Amino acid sequence: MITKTSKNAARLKRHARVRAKLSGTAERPRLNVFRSNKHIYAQIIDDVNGVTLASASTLDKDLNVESTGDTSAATKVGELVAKRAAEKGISDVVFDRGGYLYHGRVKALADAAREAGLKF
Amino acid sequence: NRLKEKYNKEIAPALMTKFNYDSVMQVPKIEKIVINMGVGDAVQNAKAIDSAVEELTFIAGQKPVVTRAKKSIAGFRLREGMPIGAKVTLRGERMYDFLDKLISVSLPRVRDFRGVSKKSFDGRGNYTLGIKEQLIFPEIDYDKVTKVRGMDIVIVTTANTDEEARELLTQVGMPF
Amino acid sequence: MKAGIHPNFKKATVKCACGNEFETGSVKEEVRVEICSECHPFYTGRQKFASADGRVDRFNKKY
Amino acid sequence: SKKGVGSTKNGRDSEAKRLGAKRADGQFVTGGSILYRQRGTKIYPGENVGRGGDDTLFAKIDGTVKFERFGRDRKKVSVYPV
Amino acid sequence: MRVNITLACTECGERNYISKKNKRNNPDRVEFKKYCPRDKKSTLHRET
Amino acid sequence: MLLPKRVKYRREHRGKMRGRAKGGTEVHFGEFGIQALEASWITNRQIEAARIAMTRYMKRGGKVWIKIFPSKPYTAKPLEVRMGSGKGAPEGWVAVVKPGKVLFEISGVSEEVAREALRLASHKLPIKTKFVKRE
RNA sequence: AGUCUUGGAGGUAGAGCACUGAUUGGACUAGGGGCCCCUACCGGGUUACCGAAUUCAGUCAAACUCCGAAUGCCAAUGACU
RNA sequence: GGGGCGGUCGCCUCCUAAAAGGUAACGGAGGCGCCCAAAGGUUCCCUCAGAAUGGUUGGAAAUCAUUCGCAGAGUGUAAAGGCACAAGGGAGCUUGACUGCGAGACCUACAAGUCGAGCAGGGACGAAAGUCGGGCUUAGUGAUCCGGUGGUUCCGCAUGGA
RNA sequence: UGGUGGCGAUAGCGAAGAGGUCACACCCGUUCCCAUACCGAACACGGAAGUUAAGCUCUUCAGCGCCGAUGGUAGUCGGGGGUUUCCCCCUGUGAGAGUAGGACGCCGCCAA
RNA sequence: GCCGAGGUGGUGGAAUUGGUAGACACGCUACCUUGAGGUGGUAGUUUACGGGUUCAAGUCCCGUCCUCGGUACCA
Repeated sequence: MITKTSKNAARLKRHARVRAKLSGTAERPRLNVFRSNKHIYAQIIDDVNGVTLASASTLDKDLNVESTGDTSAATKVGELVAKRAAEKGISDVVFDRGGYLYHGRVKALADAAREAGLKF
Repeated sequence: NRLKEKYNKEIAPALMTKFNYDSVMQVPKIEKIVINMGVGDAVQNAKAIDSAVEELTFIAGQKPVVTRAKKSIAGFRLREGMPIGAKVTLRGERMYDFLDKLISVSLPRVRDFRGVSKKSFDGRGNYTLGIKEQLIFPEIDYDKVTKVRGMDIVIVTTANTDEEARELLTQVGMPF
Repeated sequence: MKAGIHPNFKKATVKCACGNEFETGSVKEEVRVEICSECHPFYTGRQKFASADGRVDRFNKKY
Repeated sequence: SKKGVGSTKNGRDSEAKRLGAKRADGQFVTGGSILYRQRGTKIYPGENVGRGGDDTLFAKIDGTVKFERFGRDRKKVSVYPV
Repeated sequence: MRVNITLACTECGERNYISKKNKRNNPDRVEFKKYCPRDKKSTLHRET
Repeated sequence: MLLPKRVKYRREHRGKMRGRAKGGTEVHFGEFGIQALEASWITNRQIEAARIAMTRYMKRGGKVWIKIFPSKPYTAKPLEVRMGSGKGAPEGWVAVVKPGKVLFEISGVSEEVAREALRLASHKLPIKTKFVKRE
């Protein structure tokens, strides 16, 4: 037969482990990360209102990159996250690595947001 | 290398037009090969674990895990732990290399060899070879053999029903 | 793959005493074989030696 | 007649420990005050309620107390302010 | 058997701590770094 | 000697006999049955004697169908012993019979033989009982 | 303090078998005997002689609960008294 | 349920116990006078028992894959309560099995017992958020007096010491 | 379409269908970061040869699961009566089981 | 039924977890010696049971069966 569960099913489980201990409160919004094969995506979510405040994706035809899935694409979308988080002034944020490691594209996002000025 | 190309070129059109699949991805592929060892003298022979930590590293260079018993059994004088049996899982290039070792080189050396059983499929599409002599493919070296402890090979396809795993493993080269 | 744990793998030029060669990847760089598949007589249909030998006694009346 | 058999073997018993609700719903409740003595988690901590080392539910802030429910079949203490 | 253990400091020599250990599962003299309130820092302690 | 093979707790409370029976109030396994109009404890020996009287009068029973089983044990201290010092040792097994409970049934046998068979069963029971047809 | 309204905690009486124990019968059912046949206890041939586990249908429980009262209890909220 | 005998004397869990809490009897059952330097902390991972099949010696049942299995397993240990977002399993790194405390609560005749956000000092893990003042909660223990040991800007029978 | 949340599976399971240029995925490899008590399965690092078969969505439907009345009953607060190990009556209350039925998604936010 | 005690080879019986079909004294078997016996000399046969704990079990632990005795109905 042999069947395997998806990346997405275990990813949502491994994310739901993460979700028990950090949420999108007032003045610490939750900075979420989704990791597609061809792009990467990052939202800044209030969990009290259920509303994402700012957003940035590599699915942006403005300010594009070539590889779109590289760690440099993740660094550019992390500085775009922080740039939209600077235009609407939250200034302090809590990083949700969403069921992943803190290793590659996620760590590139996080390091880019820490450099650009989001205080995790 | 050679069995992958054999599989793709000869098998995938032939099996695809033999079982009339609605997509290229429904064609079964051998996903993994699990080599059970099943040495239960670890209790009674404290050194014996190194046997098939010695041997199965030579059988396939992926080192097997010294696996532990998950439940205490009083009739076997055994508590949880006291590790029992080795285990290789296999996917990559060495696995088509391993079936190349089994089909073309090893299975002649079974000293009482006949048609290995048709009735060794579980009802889902997976197969096991039950081996009684641990020296079949020429690396095993009678010189370096004292304990005769055989082997269980678990060839695991992606087949959804059973007889198309039958028609896979006949075409790869397993005789029956 | 873990380094320092597994033994090596080179392209085994598996031979046979019938001369048939085959290519795998093993621990041994080269493997000498005494009986391959194409050498083994069961794969080659009804064999010469053992099928000519395995005739049961034809009730030896002859004399 | 008095024929002797003894040995009850079952005299003893432990001291009653007072598990259960110590405060009610809609009760004004200061900080640090025990809301629910239990064993296990018969009732979970919700908002502004912490679970202790002996898994008692205590209030972290001042405010009223609500015993809501955790959805399927499961309860919850939560303390809200005014 | 299980023994009561004092864990005297090395920077101060002061005792400051007690926990228990085996004489069989821990036959050697055990050492940890704990907080010495005379030294006001983390300090390696020592069974005495 | 109907006996449960194993019981968790060999010494139980005596319980209370109130309300009707939960179930078995109607005959559905047999054709003709016997209900209890009152409540009691029926021991092993009453089911023995009643069932033996049933079997001896029917002389070839279709089915006999005993619905009550002696699950509850009753204990008793030995003779001439003072009160206290523990609960007494268990002596017997009892089926609790609430009112309106079909005790025995009969199948495959005509109505008059079933009447007289359940009558010989009924005179071994402490209860007032009545005959019950299938409805 | 009482009562009305309102919110809660708690799982008994009842009921039910969804756990845990008990347990009635039918259907099948690996298997254990016994009649034996020869016979390397090997292969069997039978029985209305017992049957582990499956299923349907029924029972029962202070230390059984998928459920769950009336009350009592803790409150707040106003209302009177 | 006279006294003696037997049995018991302290602590924990269930039932009695009557849907808050409590509640007795020489009522029904059981446990305790510990264990663990990881069986603690944190971080990152991940899921159990059985059954049906395929499998030497492997047996009814070790280990293996393979489907079905939101729960029987597991939870150091009685029993209850609880747990698959793990409290159950792994591995790394570790010593918070910290010091001074502690608003406020539960419990209770007292003596005691339990919970405690938070603060400061110093750390552990973590990128951070954070979590950590032992273990999954409740047992695993006893007052004072008198002595021992260690340390202390304490006293020291006129003064300096003792 | 994709991500993310709240709502008690009325969300589920199971059965039969449909969709891919974008989008999520299946896939193709490990040269470095990382990893696997075994292993590129996973986790990571990359890519785009093909793949709608699977996840994923999107339809139906009541086979298991779930929610679920009204009535009637058991029980019971209070009052009363009797031959009182129990039973009956009255005022109020009122299950559980069984049902008629509801249901194979509602509601937000963001990006295309 | 309750309490207390022991259940080994044909026999009586020691053995603080560490090698016992038996280690110790008798029987028993095969041989030798003697005319043939006896004595004498040589060699030889799983711990009441079932299930654990343990690297190791007669022993430590949980249950079943038997026998001695005390403690009862009755004669």
